[PDB]
Amino acid sequence: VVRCVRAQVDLGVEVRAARCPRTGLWIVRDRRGRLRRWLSQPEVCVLYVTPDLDFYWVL
Amino acid sequence: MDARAVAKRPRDPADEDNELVTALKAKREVNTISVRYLYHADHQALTARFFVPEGLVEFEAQPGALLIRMETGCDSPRHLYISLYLLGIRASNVSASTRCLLESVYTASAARAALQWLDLGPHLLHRRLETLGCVKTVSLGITSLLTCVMRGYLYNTLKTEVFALMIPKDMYLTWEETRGRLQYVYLIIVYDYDGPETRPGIYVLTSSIAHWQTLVDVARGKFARERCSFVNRRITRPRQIPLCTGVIQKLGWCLADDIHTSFLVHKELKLSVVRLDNFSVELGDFREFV
Amino acid sequence: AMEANIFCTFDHKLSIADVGKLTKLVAAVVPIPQRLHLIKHYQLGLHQFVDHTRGYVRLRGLLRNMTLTLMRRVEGNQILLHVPTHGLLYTVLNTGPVTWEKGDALCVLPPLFHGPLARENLLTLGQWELVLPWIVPMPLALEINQRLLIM
Amino acid sequence: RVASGAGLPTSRQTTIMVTKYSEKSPITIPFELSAACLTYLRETFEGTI
Repeated sequence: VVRCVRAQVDLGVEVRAARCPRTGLWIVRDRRGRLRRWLSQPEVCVLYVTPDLDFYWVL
Repeated sequence: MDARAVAKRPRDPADEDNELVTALKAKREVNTISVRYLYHADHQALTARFFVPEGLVEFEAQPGALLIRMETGCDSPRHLYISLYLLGIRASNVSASTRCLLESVYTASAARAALQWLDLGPHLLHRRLETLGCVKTVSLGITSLLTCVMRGYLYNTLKTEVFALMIPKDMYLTWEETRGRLQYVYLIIVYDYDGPETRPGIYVLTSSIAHWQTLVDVARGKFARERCSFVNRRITRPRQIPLCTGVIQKLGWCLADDIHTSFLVHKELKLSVVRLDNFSVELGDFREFV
Repeated sequence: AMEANIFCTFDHKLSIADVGKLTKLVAAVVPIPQRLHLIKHYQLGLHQFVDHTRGYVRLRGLLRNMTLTLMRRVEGNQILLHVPTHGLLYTVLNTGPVTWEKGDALCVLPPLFHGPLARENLLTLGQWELVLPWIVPMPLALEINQRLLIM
Repeated sequence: RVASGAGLPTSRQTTIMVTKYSEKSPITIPFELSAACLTYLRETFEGTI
């Protein structure tokens, strides 16, 4: 999780991932179960990596 | 015709003897058959009797459970009499832990055949299924001979004790925080028109609403996501024919105070249920709503 | 101890063969335009509504509001009819062309087979021909309605 | 039992109890009566022959 307005990146993010029933898009959540809400913040950016070593980079 | 006979009081049926009693008394014989009190004479609950194979009658030995006939285009075994729990196996509404629970009891050659016949054809379930009511007595033979009721209360013979209606917790559904003095119980099969699965949701609605428009308004209000999925499948997939996103029919009416949580046991397997003690069946056809 | 019934009479003469034909239809459905008590035979069934120009749809529209009844017994004096009521069971003949099964939802339909036939030769008087409506399972009735509309 | 000889493992005084159950097999017969004999069993009209 790279945060540009504070110039702080993040290295270790554990995140749960799932698919929506209505559409094939992804939904990310906390390892407790809380919905991850950083995607609304425009200044931040994120990189996701999967256990089968796929790769996403989401602005 | 006479004013004595017209203003005569109506005859008590329990005071007058049977036709067989006066028939034996006229010619004045005696038979070893006791005949002076016919059983089931004061039975308003019109019942029916159904043969069904052994593979479907588990979780049915306890009295009180729904019974649904299906149609199948194969000729000889064409109509299976499926219980409600085997129907709930197929449904996407039920929790997966309880699903793996009650699938583990229904391991039979007839049950899996009914499960294949459920999802094999192109028809949806509401055009395929047809209720019969609730069951009161079992036969537990090599083939089972159940006794279901069409209309009326659920009771043992001689009316010694009333029979309750059982429903699993996941199919149970209320839409109000408090209940009225009377409440009807319905059946809801709502269709998720999703791409990967078309497995429906099975529900019962213990609601105090009798009018169909004031029922279907709350039905649309609670199931707006399903109609949105319907119209999303309408706009995304052209030249498909979706219909009846939910269906609704009347099953009966309860006392609104005996509704409580109990459990069914079949082969030491607990299955928690909502139980309705003093309940009378009242069937109706499958109305629908989109 | 009698029951509330409908006493229908016949103004034509009746043969013993026609009485034996009529006693085959004991548990048969008969529509009646208004539930009177002493009705003639001219309002049993649908021969009042047989028309050359009219069709199936007006027969269905009339049959939606007809008073359906059942026969009880046939006599040389008169004929007994029984009005049913909701929430009671009755024996009913399968005069329709399709066999039934248990628990099937049934409904009443106007007869597709019309006029003179080898099956419509029931109680046929001079100006009168007793016709009976069909008792069909519900999805076949829906199929017949859809197919007749699209035809 | 029976008393044993020398150097042999003898018997011990034992009892045995055993139950036995009843088995039910109900039998039934249906028989029909028409509506005609029902409406003619306790009903007379005009007193005719």
